[PDB]
Amino acid sequence: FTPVVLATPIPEEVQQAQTEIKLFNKWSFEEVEVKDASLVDYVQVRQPIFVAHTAGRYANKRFRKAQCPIIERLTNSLMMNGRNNGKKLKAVRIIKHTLDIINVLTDQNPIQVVVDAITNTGPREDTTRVGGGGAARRQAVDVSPLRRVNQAIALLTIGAREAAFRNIKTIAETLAEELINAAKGSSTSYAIKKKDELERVAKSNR
Amino acid sequence: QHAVILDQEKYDRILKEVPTYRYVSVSVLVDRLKIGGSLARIALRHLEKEGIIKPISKHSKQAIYTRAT
Amino acid sequence: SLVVQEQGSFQHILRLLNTNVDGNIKIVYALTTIKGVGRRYSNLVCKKADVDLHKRAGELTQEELERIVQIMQNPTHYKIPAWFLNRQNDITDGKDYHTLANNVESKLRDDLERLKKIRAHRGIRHFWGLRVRGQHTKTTGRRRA
Amino acid sequence: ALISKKRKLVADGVFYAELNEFFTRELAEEGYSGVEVRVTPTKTEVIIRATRTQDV
Amino acid sequence: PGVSVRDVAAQDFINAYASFLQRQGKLEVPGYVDIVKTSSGNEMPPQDAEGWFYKRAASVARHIYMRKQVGVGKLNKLYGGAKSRGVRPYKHIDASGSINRKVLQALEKIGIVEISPKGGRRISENGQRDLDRIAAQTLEEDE
Amino acid sequence: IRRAAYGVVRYVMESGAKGCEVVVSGKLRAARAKAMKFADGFLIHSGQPVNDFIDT
Amino acid sequence: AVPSVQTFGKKKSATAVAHVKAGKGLIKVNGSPITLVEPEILRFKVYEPLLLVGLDKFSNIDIRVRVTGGGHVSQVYAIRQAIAKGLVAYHQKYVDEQSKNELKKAFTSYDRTLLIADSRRPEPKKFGGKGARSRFQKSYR
Amino acid sequence: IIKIRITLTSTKVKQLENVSSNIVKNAEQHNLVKKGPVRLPTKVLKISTRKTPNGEGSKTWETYEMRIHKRYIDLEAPVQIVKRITQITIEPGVDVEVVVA
Amino acid sequence: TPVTLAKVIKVLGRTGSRGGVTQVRVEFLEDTSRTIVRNVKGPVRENDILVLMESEREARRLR
Amino acid sequence: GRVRTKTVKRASKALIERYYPKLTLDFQTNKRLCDEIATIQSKRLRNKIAGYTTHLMKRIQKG
RNA sequence: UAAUUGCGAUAACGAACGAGACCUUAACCUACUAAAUAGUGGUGCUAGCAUUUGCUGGUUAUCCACUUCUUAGAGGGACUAUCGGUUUCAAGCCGAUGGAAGUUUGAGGCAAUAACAGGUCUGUGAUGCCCUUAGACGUUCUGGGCCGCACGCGCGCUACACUGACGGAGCCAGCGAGUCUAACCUUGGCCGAGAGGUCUUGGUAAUCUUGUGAAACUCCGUCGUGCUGGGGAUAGAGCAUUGUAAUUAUUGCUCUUCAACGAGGAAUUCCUAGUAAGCGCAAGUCAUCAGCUUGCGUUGAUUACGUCCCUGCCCUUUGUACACACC
Repeated sequence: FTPVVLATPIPEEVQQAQTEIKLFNKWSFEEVEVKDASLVDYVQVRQPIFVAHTAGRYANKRFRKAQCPIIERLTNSLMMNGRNNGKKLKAVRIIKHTLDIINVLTDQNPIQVVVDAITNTGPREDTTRVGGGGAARRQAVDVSPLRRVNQAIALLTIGAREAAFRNIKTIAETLAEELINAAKGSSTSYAIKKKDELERVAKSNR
Repeated sequence: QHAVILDQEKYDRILKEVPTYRYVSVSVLVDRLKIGGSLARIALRHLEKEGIIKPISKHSKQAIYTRAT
Repeated sequence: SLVVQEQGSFQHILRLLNTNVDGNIKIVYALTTIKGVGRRYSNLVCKKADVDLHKRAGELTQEELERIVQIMQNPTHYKIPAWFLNRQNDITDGKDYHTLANNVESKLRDDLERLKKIRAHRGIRHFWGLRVRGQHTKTTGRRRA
Repeated sequence: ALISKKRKLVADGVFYAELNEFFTRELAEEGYSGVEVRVTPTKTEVIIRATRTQDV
Repeated sequence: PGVSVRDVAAQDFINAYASFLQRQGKLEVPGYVDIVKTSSGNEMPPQDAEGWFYKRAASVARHIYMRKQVGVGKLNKLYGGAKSRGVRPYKHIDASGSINRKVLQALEKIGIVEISPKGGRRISENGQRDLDRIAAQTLEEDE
Repeated sequence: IRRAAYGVVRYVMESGAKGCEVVVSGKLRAARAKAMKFADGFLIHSGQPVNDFIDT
Repeated sequence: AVPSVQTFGKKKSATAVAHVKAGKGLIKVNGSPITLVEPEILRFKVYEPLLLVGLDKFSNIDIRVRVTGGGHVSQVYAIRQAIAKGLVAYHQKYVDEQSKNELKKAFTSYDRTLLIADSRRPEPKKFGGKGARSRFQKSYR
Repeated sequence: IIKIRITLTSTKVKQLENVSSNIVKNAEQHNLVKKGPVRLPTKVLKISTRKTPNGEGSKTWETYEMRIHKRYIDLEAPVQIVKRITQITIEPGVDVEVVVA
Repeated sequence: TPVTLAKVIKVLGRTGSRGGVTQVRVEFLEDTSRTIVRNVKGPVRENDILVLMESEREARRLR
Repeated sequence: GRVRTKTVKRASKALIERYYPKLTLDFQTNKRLCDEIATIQSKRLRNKIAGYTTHLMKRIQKG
């Protein structure tokens, strides 16, 4: 490549590794594949970024929320349970750790692990309390793709927090185990469990 | 319900069973073997020092050790 | 690292100052099971005994234990400054006294009965069993048990 | 004096307020309306505004 | 190439100068080092009770070499945090000014800083060449 | 009340303002206060025109 | 002699006053280099124009950027778009519209608004609430 | 010729810049180096108060900004010019001050 | 279960009692002659891809 | 919504009534022409009036 | 349509108010005016490294110029501009580009006719009528009281910890306020473990406090899931400041005491984007005392861009045995 030297001392791991191919800090958003063609153009993995801490403008129309690079929406739902509202630097730190741990536990592309988990884990029906008149009847309903990826992101992060809450096994570890056992149909990860529950109650109530 | 001091027996169990893993952190160490965390971090410093495992991502909140080979 | 694999120098829960102490935790928090010493006082007395705090309380045997208890109950002989103590001027004697395990609650009763035979307002509200600092009662501490 | 401009301008507003209620009670029989203040060094002025200055 | 302390990172250079004054062994530390909390915002003494004062001297050296001059109210309002002051909410908290003044006495008697015109105490020539040599050490240790 | 405020409104209207109203609140004839609102011409109530185009 | 430009970078309440002169490739922030900016994450987020466009774009220019206002996050955002639009105005004035449009289309095909300071400013606190929209709890009984 | 500084304050902007226009007119006339006059950021005295007597629910509040304008001009002139531009250039509503050193 | 793919033809309008279930006509992505009305939960744009657990429900307006 | 009011719409109506041999299909021409020809009290309302005049002439050229 | 906003249609035609418009404040401006009461560039003088020609700094003004940022007088700028679609082929909306911004650009000030037996006679030397007026229902003073405590309710703070606590270490704001016949804000120097006290400066304030070096934050670590180093009420002992006086701990500091609480039911509160939510500051209060409110920044989201199902609100129709008007 012949990386350039200059009056500034910047390392070749900064420049030559990441100039001319702008992957990520490592583990590219390039050569990536979505499994099912219902997450195509609802999950913007078409462009690589470096850090999911971009000052998002994306709720300010209806559907621009779909064009956040999905690491952003993962780390943006990572800031819940009240006392961790607005702690975005810690949230991106946790995402970096759990992707490194995904890299350790599986030599596959961690972003591929995450997006394939989203595909495997998004609930594809819903039950909805409809009144009509009387005593709270339920109805099955199909789900929007964007609502599906909404529900899936929420499920993965929720299972991560509630598992690692009183437990010494840290949040990156539990999130990565959720990602592995969500990528595979393990039925040992919470989000796969709840996908089974909602689709089961839809199958009952339809 | 964990341990808090060494015995040279669980020490050798670390010496054998940590290279069986390819992912090492204090919490997975004290979940598999029986340590109270702080001694696991002492063990992680020792297994970084005498190279038996591989730090890839050290952070004061969280260290990620892995298989050397 | 700092790993030590001794089996016999360590042992579990021991006893100091008429109180059993779990030795499976470190010293400056381990001594705080003694009702009368705290984190701050245990910190400073282990610093004045010069014991390394990277070890737990099961080891660090009897001679250093006498070092601990003597420096604990003789503060002016081991140059703890006076304000650090827990019963400072102590009306009946004038000399200072860092009170400890049983004597903290014994002298607590002694000062209570001291000013209650005096029949001051504080001892009156103690014997009446209500809140003593000049605070509101009419809403909190209900169902006080 | 040696008073900061905040306190001075608040004092001037207070001054106008107090004169206005004073003349409002005094010259109400006359047909009084208001006060203009001409703050000048060397003998400042107060412009009383009424309707019947022939009786003021 | 000519190195300043703005050329070197924070925590690295601080730890380096802390161990530097440990290796030099002259600081005129107080005799009560294990006692003072350094701030009422604290709840425990500095639990690295052997190099905290070397490290705080390194901190005030770095923080004076980046700035013009200081006295003590700067230092107290800086290093003091927010006290867990009870069931009442937190606030901002003054620190221990006495450890700060003893630090500044130490740095003058070494020849780090001097008391300065236009008030305050500014860094002197021996302190500046000192910090330059030590920042050079920290950036030359990189194999 | 009615004759007096009519005279007032008639005077200011012929004196050349574009709008005037006079509210007399309080106890008229009986022991229960009733307002009277005397207006001729047109008046604005809305924004900054009210401040720089109305005395009250 | 001595070509120069000073530009700016702002976000919510931060101001970095950028300055690009001709030089040798010495980049700095408050005298410190930009590789010491310590939110520890956004090192690459402030390298972002350089890692985007290349470092040979820094052939013979040196930078100084100064910060006041605006927290930690928004002040390193001030640093990054200061250095970005400063290099942009440099390629306006001292080289041509071709390379200026190359750089501007680089930043706007990577439109993270390095060419417009982002214009969302806070809202004032109001009564009824400890914030701008929200209210207290009301009791009703 | 004396290194003087006039400083002006008011709460009426039209009249304030009118006074400033008149002083800058005379300074342009008598050709002094004058340090072209300086806007200062306003002192905006807010008195936020309840909108009620007696105390009463729905607990509103109004605000009452006043704003205060301050300006200064920096001149060099002989004593005749000084007293001239001091005491022929006055106008109600604006406070003037002169400082000599 | 042979899951059904689908593709949006056109929305009709959010119905249901509380309003939060849209109705969309979709084509089965392999049979362009067969489009079908279908209740959807979240937000649905045009021309995107639906998944179905069955194809022969075609439920109605909800109140 | 961008529904203008009658204190814009009648003004622009009468303005194209009595100045048709001016006032082309360019907003900036129309705004400067409004600032010279009209009696306006405020920049923002003037911008509104000229925009609606521009829209009217734009409908005039088509019919 | 945010709208009795408009396009229109028509026994109505012209209008007035209301919305709007207007006014503040936030954003954008390489464009004029200028800024030792703000910056910047250069020059000296000088610290230090590298030495190579460079860099980091100081340097009240050593001294010269400029206004990018701060500022604010003057303005400009947006009109939904341009384009496609959509519609009686209008008012409008929807999407894309452009730009500082396209929900009325945001957010406010203002906001009508008619009403309430809504609050205030205790803000008022604003007032009526009843009442009292010298052992007073006037003052004034010394204590007490409003702070009492089986209990029911409203608002909030701290929390139930590892996304955590603790300890180093980095260290970043905006609104403000501040003393002439007073002790206001305090930099700084000393002493104190701390609270604070001293010696004295600066400042009537863009200067001095002040970049208020705020908190959260983030790095390097101690702790290991244990009501434990979480939580920190209770409670004792001492030490100070404010005040004529501090007990019915004023409040602050130092040690010790470690309670209930393991994310909390039926119910129910607030919010659509720099927003909620977390995070502290300044002010009103003040001799001290904020856990409150009034406003400021710091970090900054998930989710719907809908509906009339519930709480209600506007217009029309229909119905009434209601008019104090469904209580």
